[PDB]
Amino acid sequence: PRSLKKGVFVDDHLLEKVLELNAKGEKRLIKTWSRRSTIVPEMVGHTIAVYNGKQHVPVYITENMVGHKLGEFAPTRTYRGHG
Amino acid sequence: ARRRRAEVRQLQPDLVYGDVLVTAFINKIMRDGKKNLAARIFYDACKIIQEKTGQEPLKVFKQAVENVKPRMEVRSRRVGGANYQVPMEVSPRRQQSLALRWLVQAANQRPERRAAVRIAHELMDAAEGKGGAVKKKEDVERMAEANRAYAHYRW
Amino acid sequence: KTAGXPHKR
Amino acid sequence: ARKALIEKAKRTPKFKVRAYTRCVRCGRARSVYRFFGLCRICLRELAHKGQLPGVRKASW
Amino acid sequence: GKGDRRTRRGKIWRGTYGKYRPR
Amino acid sequence: IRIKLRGFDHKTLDASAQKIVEAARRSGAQVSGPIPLPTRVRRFTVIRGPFKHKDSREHFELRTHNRLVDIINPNRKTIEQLMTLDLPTGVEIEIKT
Amino acid sequence: WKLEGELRAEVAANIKRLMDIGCYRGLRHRRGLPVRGQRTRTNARTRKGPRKTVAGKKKAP
Amino acid sequence: GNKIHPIGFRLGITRDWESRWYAGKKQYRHLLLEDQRIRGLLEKELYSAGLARVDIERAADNVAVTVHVAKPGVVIGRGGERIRVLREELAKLTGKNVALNVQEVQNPNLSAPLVAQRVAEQIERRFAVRRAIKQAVQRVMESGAKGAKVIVSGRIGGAEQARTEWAAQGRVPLHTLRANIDYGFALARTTYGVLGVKAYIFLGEV
Amino acid sequence: EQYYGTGRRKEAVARVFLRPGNGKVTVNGQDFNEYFQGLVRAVAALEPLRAVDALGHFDAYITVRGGGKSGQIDAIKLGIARALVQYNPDYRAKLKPLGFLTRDARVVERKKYGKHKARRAPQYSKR
RNA sequence: CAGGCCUUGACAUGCUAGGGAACCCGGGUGAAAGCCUGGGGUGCCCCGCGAGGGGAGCCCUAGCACAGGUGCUGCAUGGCCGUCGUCAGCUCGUGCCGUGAGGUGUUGGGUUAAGUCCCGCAACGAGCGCAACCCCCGCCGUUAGUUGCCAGCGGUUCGGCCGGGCACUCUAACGGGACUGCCCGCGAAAGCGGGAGGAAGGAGGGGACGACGUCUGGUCAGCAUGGCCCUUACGGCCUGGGCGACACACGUGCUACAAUGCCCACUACAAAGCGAUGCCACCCGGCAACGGGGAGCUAAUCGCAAAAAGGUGGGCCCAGUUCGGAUUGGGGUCUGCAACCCGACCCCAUGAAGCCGGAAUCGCUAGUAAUCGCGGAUCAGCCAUGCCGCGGUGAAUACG
Ligand SMILES: [Mg+2]
Ligand SMILES: [Mg+2]
Ligand SMILES: [Mg+2]
Ligand SMILES: [Mg+2]
Ligand SMILES: [Mg+2]
Ligand SMILES: [Mg+2]
Ligand SMILES: [Mg+2]
Ligand SMILES: [Mg+2]
Ligand SMILES: [Mg+2]
Ligand SMILES: [Mg+2]
Ligand SMILES: [Mg+2]
Ligand SMILES: [Mg+2]
Ligand SMILES: [Mg+2]
Ligand SMILES: [Mg+2]
Ligand SMILES: [Mg+2]
Ligand SMILES: [Mg+2]
Ligand SMILES: [Mg+2]
Ligand SMILES: [Mg+2]
Ligand SMILES: [Mg+2]
Ligand SMILES: [Mg+2]
Ligand SMILES: [Mg+2]
Ligand SMILES: [Mg+2]
Ligand SMILES: [Mg+2]
Ligand SMILES: [Mg+2]
Ligand SMILES: [Mg+2]
Ligand SMILES: [Mg+2]
Ligand SMILES: [Mg+2]
Ligand SMILES: [Mg+2]
Ligand SMILES: [Mg+2]
Ligand SMILES: [Mg+2]
Ligand SMILES: [Mg+2]
Ligand SMILES: [Mg+2]
Ligand SMILES: [Mg+2]
Ligand SMILES: [Mg+2]
Ligand SMILES: [Mg+2]
Ligand SMILES: [Mg+2]
Ligand SMILES: [Mg+2]
Ligand SMILES: [Mg+2]
Ligand SMILES: [Mg+2]
Ligand SMILES: [Mg+2]
Ligand SMILES: [Mg+2]
Ligand SMILES: [Mg+2]
Ligand SMILES: [Mg+2]
Ligand SMILES: [Mg+2]
Ligand SMILES: [Mg+2]
Ligand SMILES: [Mg+2]
Ligand SMILES: [Mg+2]
Ligand SMILES: [Mg+2]
Ligand SMILES: [Mg+2]
Ligand SMILES: [Mg+2]
Ligand SMILES: [Mg+2]
Ligand SMILES: [Mg+2]
Ligand SMILES: [Mg+2]
Ligand SMILES: [Mg+2]
Ligand SMILES: [Mg+2]
Ligand SMILES: [Mg+2]
Ligand SMILES: [Zn+2]
Repeated sequence: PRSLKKGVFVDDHLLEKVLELNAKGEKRLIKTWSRRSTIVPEMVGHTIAVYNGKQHVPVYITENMVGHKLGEFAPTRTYRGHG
Repeated sequence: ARRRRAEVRQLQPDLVYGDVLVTAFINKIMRDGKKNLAARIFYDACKIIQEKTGQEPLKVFKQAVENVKPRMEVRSRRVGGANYQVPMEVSPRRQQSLALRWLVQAANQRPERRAAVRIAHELMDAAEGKGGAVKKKEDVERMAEANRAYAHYRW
Repeated sequence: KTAGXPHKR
Repeated sequence: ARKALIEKAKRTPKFKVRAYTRCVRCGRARSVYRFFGLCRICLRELAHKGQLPGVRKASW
Repeated sequence: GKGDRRTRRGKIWRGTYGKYRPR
Repeated sequence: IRIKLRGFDHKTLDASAQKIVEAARRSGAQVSGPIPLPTRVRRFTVIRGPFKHKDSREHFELRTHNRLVDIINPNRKTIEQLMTLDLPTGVEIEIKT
Repeated sequence: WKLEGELRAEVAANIKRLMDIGCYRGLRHRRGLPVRGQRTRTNARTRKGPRKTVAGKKKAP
Repeated sequence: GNKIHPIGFRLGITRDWESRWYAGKKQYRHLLLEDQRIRGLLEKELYSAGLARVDIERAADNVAVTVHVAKPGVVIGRGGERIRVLREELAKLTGKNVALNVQEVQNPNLSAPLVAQRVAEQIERRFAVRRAIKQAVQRVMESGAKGAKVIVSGRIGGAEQARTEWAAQGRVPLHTLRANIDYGFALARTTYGVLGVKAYIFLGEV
Repeated sequence: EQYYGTGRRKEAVARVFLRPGNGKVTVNGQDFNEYFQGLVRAVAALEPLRAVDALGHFDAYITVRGGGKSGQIDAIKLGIARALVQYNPDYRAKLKPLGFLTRDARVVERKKYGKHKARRAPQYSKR
């Protein structure tokens, strides 16, 4: 994974929206195309609409999913099996 | 091999006994170009074969080769679309080759853990007329004796 | 015969 | 998607990763030699033509 | 064998170094 | 007076090596003969066809030959004469001390 | 170190929470599919299991 | 679909490069692009003068550009007017010392790129392709050459079925290295598409 | 004071200096049996003198570089066999009949495009 | 593919028109693109003390002409490639035969790798092919002696290190060399067998080289190009997704199933290449990936670099193992704006199938196969076990 000598990477333009919410008394639906953003404790409690190539997928953020990335919870392929 | 028949490669005689037949036998031991390892296996067994059964190593080797040379074998011929088992006399070139080949293979079928011991015991058992390589020779000689009815198809 | 644009296939 | 893509390649990109080689002559994005700035096809055409200094068919 | 990164032969095979093939 | 010259065509390279070595053999003193350095070869292997046919190739090499000549005792008569010398375009020269 | 059954507990516990949150890895532990980004068009037989052959597409006589 | 290019086969032996200079891996591409960019402009303009070759030589911030040609007229111009008007535009892209020269072509009918261009031009005018070929070969042999062969390939006469037709005289040994064989290609555009003309002129063995 | 031969075989080049002595050989600044320790084929480089009985009459100062320890051996075998005929031209006969005077041109064949090696081909399968 | 945008357009020439811009830094919104915007302020030549007004690189916007399309047709094409096939062939000119298609030559005997030559003949010649000229390898010479070499003297921190030298090894240019030229025998000859000499012998080994043509073979997606189609869209920019999906089936491969093996430590011998936002010695932190220092080299100099198999010593003892290294948990490193999808690498743990493979099927005739490692192109990194090269060790077999 990313070198921790670098930062825990967030596109800033999303972290911007998160912090203004905490100040103003959230919630609000958050539409982002930044799957590459890392989930961060300031996101706990919200729901974020993560784009998967076709749709913005809501993702309620919980404590146990804090260390992961945003795209992990907006799956990108529909499959539902064969036969 | 349509045009001319091939020439038989002459081998550099070995740096111990000065014997081509020894060099040929080591080449049948060799796998993946490791002639060093190969020659090392063959000589270590010569030690073993002088310890056990105090005969001369080179003398045991050659006699084991003699006891494994087959004098007759079956081949295939035509006469129509038929596939006969024809008994043929084995050429000296081929007697040596089959004898050497069956020895390594019989040796490696043995149950002794390390390679030189398998070759030591097989060369010992062969020089006394036992061993898988001798059982393979007699087996070949039998199949040419049975199909002696079709011997009149030989060339 | 060969997908490419509209024709797709 | 060709001429707009052969032009976008010359442009300076928002990041130094999005820069990719591109045949100066025909525009191939693939099999592009840094040395000649050509692609494997144009390289062959100019070599047979003698318009590449010193280059020649190798044989050994 | 060559497929096991955790041995010298593996490090040689992938052309890498580590505790199991250092410099 | 350390003079190294390079080129793709060696016939033009060895020619200009013989010229300069004889420029100091006229005025000057000791020449260190035109010693050939190992040729550095950059090869190019290409799929001979414009499409699909991978098992048919064509090889091209680009040879950069290297020659070295050393003038022992300069004598600025030589350092002058060298300025006037017919150096073909296929050759590029470099001089150090 | 934690060993034997105690270790297998945390390995289980991590896989389970990967499935609970519903991340992309947890989806692949659900379906027993390769998790570290491998091909599934072929191979994957260690993770997917023995082959389950199916009838295929046919030609014309 | 098999034969190798006759020039590139003989480079360094019977044929020499059309760009003679050295460079290093730092600016080789930049200079070679300049040659091509320069040679692009020349073949575009000097076509009407029958451009048979462009030689390039280099030292540093200067360039040769020796243009061989059948008619030096359209090159030089009035007292050296076009030769200036182009040399001006020339270094306007080179930014260097561009010293254009003009060499005359001894026999134009002994030059392969010219024979191909005369046939390519003749068939754009809707001339009898089969005849234009035999004549061209006939001219090259009348010009003393030891052999000639000419290939036109495509929709001859505008037929729907494409075709290849050729003629030859004397001898043209493409497998022979010591045989000086000038090769040249010209492409003829028509109402119905592209034809392709290959000219082979066998000068002699050296 | 010396007798020299140049022995080459397969990218390996040998410089053999035969000086009269006890039969003591060194190769690249160390002893023969130190530089060929464990290579049964080693005893083959000193085979030419066996044909002229010069076994312990010559010491040898030998250097070799390039190739591999067995290709270096065959170079030595040619090198000393090249120095002996310089020392004694009469050594021509009995050496040439034993083939010690020649170098084999047998070198590695180049890999070719469309193969795995020089001749090993990629596996064929119609359909 | 989805969604947010652009409409003379990302790009070419040409025409006007308004602004009258040149260029470089900002701002708001937005995922970005985009849309909206603000500052630093035009050289030609000029009427110039005047206010300055125009003309023009080039820009911006408006409007045309046109651009753009990896949309279709490889059954309209060029070019290039595959293929039969490195197979010995395919032809032409005149003459002769035949009403004619066509035949003859090119068939026949002998010979050869070869329509390669010899002999014969209503044929006599000639062309494309074959061979040869070209390149690498094998021996020898010559010319060269640094960054390469060290034979012999002299020093020698003991390293070709300094003196000295180019002998040698080498490196790289030019030559020599093989011609069935000589002997024996067969033969009508060409040739064939054998022998001598020679580094090399019957084309020395490998390469480059591919006849008229065939497959209406491949490629309109490298490029070119006729024709057809799209024109606020089948064109253009962007963010994200997909190209990496997975009940399955096939090809080409890597690693293995072990003791001629696996592991650890020590110790040897290559070749070809590559290397100034490059290779990076050496030193320190770290198990390590790597990080930080930090020389040298535009490189026969300095670096990649350790070659590996091998040699020596030591361990494992026939086990699904000290065989095998898949899968998975956790912890890190590096590139990159960014490694969720979907990177490589390191460390701890995990330690699957697999006991040599059914019907069937592939490669290779010698420095080959097998095996062992090394480099390069592409390239930020890399899914390379692929490709093109390089050497190390080095077989078996051909009756037919
Ligand atoms: Mg588009
Ligand atoms: Mg285009
Ligand atoms: Mg890139
Ligand atoms: Mg590229
Ligand atoms: Mg293991
Ligand atoms: Mg490396
Ligand atoms: Mg392939
Ligand atoms: Mg080919
Ligand atoms: Mg992954
Ligand atoms: Mg991965
Ligand atoms: Mg993977
Ligand atoms: Mg996948
Ligand atoms: Mg029309
Ligand atoms: Mg060499
Ligand atoms: Mg090899
Ligand atoms: Mg390999
Ligand atoms: Mg076609
Ligand atoms: Mg075509
Ligand atoms: Mg059609
Ligand atoms: Mg042939
Ligand atoms: Mg045929
Ligand atoms: Mg036929
Ligand atoms: Mg006639
Ligand atoms: Mg008649
Ligand atoms: Mg009649
Ligand atoms: Mg006829
Ligand atoms: Mg005849
Ligand atoms: Mg015929
Ligand atoms: Mg005929
Ligand atoms: Mg006939
Ligand atoms: Mg002929
Ligand atoms: Mg010399
Ligand atoms: Mg040829
Ligand atoms: Mg078709
Ligand atoms: Mg098709
Ligand atoms: Mg088209
Ligand atoms: Mg196109
Ligand atoms: Mg993607
Ligand atoms: Mg793909
Ligand atoms: Mg593979
Ligand atoms: Mg397989
Ligand atoms: Mg590289
Ligand atoms: Mg070892
Ligand atoms: Mg187990
Ligand atoms: Mg099992
Ligand atoms: Mg184990
Ligand atoms: Mg993990
Ligand atoms: Mg990824
Ligand atoms: Mg077992
Ligand atoms: Mg098997
Ligand atoms: Mg095995
Ligand atoms: Mg063969
Ligand atoms: Mg192995
Ligand atoms: Mg990379
Ligand atoms: Mg790379
Ligand atoms: Mg590699
Ligand atoms: Zn190109």
